[PDB]
Amino acid sequence: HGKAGRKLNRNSSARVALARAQATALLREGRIQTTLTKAKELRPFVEQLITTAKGGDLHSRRLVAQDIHDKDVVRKVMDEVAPKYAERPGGYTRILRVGTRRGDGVTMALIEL
Amino acid sequence: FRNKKQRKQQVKLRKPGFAVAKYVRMSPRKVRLVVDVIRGKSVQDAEDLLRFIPRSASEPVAKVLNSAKANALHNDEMLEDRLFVKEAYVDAGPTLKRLIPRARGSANIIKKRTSHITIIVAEKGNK
Amino acid sequence: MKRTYQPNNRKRAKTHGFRARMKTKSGRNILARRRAKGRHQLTVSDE
Amino acid sequence: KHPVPKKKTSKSKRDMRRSHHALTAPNLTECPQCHGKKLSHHICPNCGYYDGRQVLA
Amino acid sequence: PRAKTGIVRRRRHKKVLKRAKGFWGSRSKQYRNAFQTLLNAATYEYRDRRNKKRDFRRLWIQRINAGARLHGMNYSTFINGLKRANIDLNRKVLADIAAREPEAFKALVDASRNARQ
RNA sequence: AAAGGUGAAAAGAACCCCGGGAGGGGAGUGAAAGAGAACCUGAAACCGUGGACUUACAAGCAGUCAUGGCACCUUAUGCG
RNA sequence: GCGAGAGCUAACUUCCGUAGCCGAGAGGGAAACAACCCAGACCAUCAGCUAAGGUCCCUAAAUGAUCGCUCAGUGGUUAA
RNA sequence: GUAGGGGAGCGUUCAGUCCGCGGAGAAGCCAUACCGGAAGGAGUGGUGGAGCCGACUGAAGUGCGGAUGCCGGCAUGAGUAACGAUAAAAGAAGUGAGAAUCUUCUUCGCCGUAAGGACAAGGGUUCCUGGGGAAGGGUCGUCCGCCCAGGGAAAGUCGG
Ligand SMILES: [Mg+2]
Ligand SMILES: [Mg+2]
Ligand SMILES: [Mg+2]
Ligand SMILES: [Mg+2]
Ligand SMILES: [Mg+2]
Ligand SMILES: [Mg+2]
Ligand SMILES: [Mg+2]
Ligand SMILES: [Mg+2]
Ligand SMILES: [Mg+2]
Ligand SMILES: [Mg+2]
Ligand SMILES: [Mg+2]
Ligand SMILES: [Mg+2]
Ligand SMILES: [Mg+2]
Ligand SMILES: [Mg+2]
Ligand SMILES: [Mg+2]
Ligand SMILES: [Mg+2]
Ligand SMILES: [Mg+2]
Ligand SMILES: [Mg+2]
Ligand SMILES: [Mg+2]
Ligand SMILES: [Mg+2]
Ligand SMILES: [Mg+2]
Ligand SMILES: [Mg+2]
Ligand SMILES: [Mg+2]
Ligand SMILES: [Mg+2]
Ligand SMILES: [Mg+2]
Ligand SMILES: [Mg+2]
Ligand SMILES: [Mg+2]
Ligand SMILES: [Mg+2]
Ligand SMILES: [Mg+2]
Ligand SMILES: [Mg+2]
Ligand SMILES: [Mg+2]
Ligand SMILES: [Mg+2]
Ligand SMILES: [Mg+2]
Ligand SMILES: [Mg+2]
Repeated sequence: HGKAGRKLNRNSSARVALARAQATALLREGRIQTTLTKAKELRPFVEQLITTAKGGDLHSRRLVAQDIHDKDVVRKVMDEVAPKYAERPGGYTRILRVGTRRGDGVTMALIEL
Repeated sequence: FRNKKQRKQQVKLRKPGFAVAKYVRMSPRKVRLVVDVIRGKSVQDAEDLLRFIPRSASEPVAKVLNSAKANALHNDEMLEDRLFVKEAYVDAGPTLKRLIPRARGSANIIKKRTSHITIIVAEKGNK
Repeated sequence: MKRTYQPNNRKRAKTHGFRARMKTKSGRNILARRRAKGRHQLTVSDE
Repeated sequence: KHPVPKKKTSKSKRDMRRSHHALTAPNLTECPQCHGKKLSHHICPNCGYYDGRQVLA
Repeated sequence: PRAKTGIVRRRRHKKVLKRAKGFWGSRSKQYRNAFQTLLNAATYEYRDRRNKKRDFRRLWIQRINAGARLHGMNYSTFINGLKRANIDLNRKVLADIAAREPEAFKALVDASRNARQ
């Protein structure tokens, strides 16, 4: 069955609107607390977005401008963070499994830079 | 002794290691499910296991294990670093019945079971 | 769909009330034959 | 349509059904720093220690 | 004056439920199934009294048949030559002799055969 | 419609303990708290903890009746 | 079962007659089986003889005795 | 031995009467291997807390497994089905004993002749402030249209 991704019991338009707001904050604040899954969903998409931003050219900034809608944040990853990330080939994120919770009873996680 | 009345006069009941969650809003069988892991285990163990059992009835159950340990150490002058779960069980409370409407005209008695959760702590030594 | 009971204050009272229930013989009769059964609820006037 | 059960079931079977519902016990360990108890591969919840510190005390 | 059951029924009932033990499921615990189970149990008691009288007789028999055959005799022939020499032994006893008392059974055999020919 | 009962008397439980609580464990009152306010007895169905003897090649109205095993000994060491 | 009628010398058929049985009948036998063959259970017995029906093992009791038949598994399902 | 007729009795209450017991403990309940031909009835042990056994006689709402019986309780089905529109949610911040659900923030998604706004009929304090969390909430709740307390409604011209 070589397929690949998560449907995360949302549609497909949703799926995107999510990992775009989630990338938006992970970039907006170094780490986030969120479901372990939705995290292992947010890892390689933020990561790839790092590799777009890591480039300088105006293009890369409109390329980012598509997924990450807020200027301040764009500007942050473009100007501030991505450059900082120069000499490192990958692994711009990491994942931590905390524990449970009351209502849903689901495992939980911190995903950080 | 002679009379039952005389025994009543003389002795009094002391409850060693025992405490009771009365009238707790949770179904017996559920809560038993947590509690089946506590039983007969190093009482602190029970405090730990009950931090990582992810069921809802973890917490009222733990609450009653501190009560027991409490009552066992204080009220009964026991030995913390050798205290354990001699007994553990739960039985039914007065179950809490209310109506739910259903398809067409029909109705329904839906029962919100209560629980009498109860643990007895004790001293465990081999010789 | 739409239901039997669509309240109407003026209807309610002009239909079941007390001036109404006394206006007729069989309503006097309803009255005292209620009173005897110790109704607090004498009449929709008493709502 | 509308299948129901034929006969009331016994205490005996019924409790043979339950034969598995038995909860599995969190397999736990003690957490090199703060010293409460951590779940393997997760953060030791008291201090916040995965190897240095993360979530805070 | 009115007279509730008050007590009597619980009495009757317990009587049954105390007869009623060892019984598997509901049988040992609910009245109706209990008393019931016991109706049939009645049937089985009566018949099986006379019955065991049969069964034991069978048992004694097969043991004797054995005995006879252990030398060269048939049951029927042994027992018949033990009717012939008039040796009016119960057969329960004959089993006993046969299985717990060897050389005695031996002699009783030699006897039956003698009286047979 | 279903609805009744602490105690002799409120002497209705100051006060310490685990908990936000609920609830309980002491204490103290009482004769008794084996009456503590879900407060007289507390049957049965029904749910559980512990213990004895048992049960994973077996076919069953669940009993009967015969024998062996194991266990127990207050109308009870034999007809158990 | 024996007598007859209606039937198709069909029926777990129906309508009379007649004997027994079940109904209101347990017990043994016919594998199983209200009716059939033996037989009418006042209780007890770890006592004996028989009935119908049986006696290689299941399953009590002669793998009996002598004069034979069939070789077809007839026995263990029908006819011109 | 079925329908049926006959014979002798067991238990329940109320009643007359006698024997008589009971806070060193009544009835009722619980256990058991004793007795009687049976309905039944005794011994002892544990319960209970204030009434009761026995004999004789009288009178009955006088003995329940059934009636798809009536009332009530608790089981099965089952930790199953479902949690009430497929308009959709994320991260941070805060509070608390406890938060996926309550309060801020920044976004996202849906309605937009409505899923906005104003009336009438009906409802009746559901409005506002401060508080609470048993139960109502289809989960959770620190929250609420639920609980508590206190406030709020003003007409010569609107409406009668
Ligand atoms: Mg889902
Ligand atoms: Mg779309
Ligand atoms: Mg005292
Ligand atoms: Mg409706
Ligand atoms: Mg015989
Ligand atoms: Mg308290
Ligand atoms: Mg057991
Ligand atoms: Mg085999
Ligand atoms: Mg086996
Ligand atoms: Mg006919
Ligand atoms: Mg008849
Ligand atoms: Mg017969
Ligand atoms: Mg027969
Ligand atoms: Mg037979
Ligand atoms: Mg027949
Ligand atoms: Mg013969
Ligand atoms: Mg044989
Ligand atoms: Mg009297
Ligand atoms: Mg009385
Ligand atoms: Mg009934
Ligand atoms: Mg039916
Ligand atoms: Mg499941
Ligand atoms: Mg199912
Ligand atoms: Mg399923
Ligand atoms: Mg489902
Ligand atoms: Mg919904
Ligand atoms: Mg959804
Ligand atoms: Mg802020
Ligand atoms: Mg805080
Ligand atoms: Mg929500
Ligand atoms: Mg509107
Ligand atoms: Mg409000
Ligand atoms: Mg709730
Ligand atoms: Mg608060």
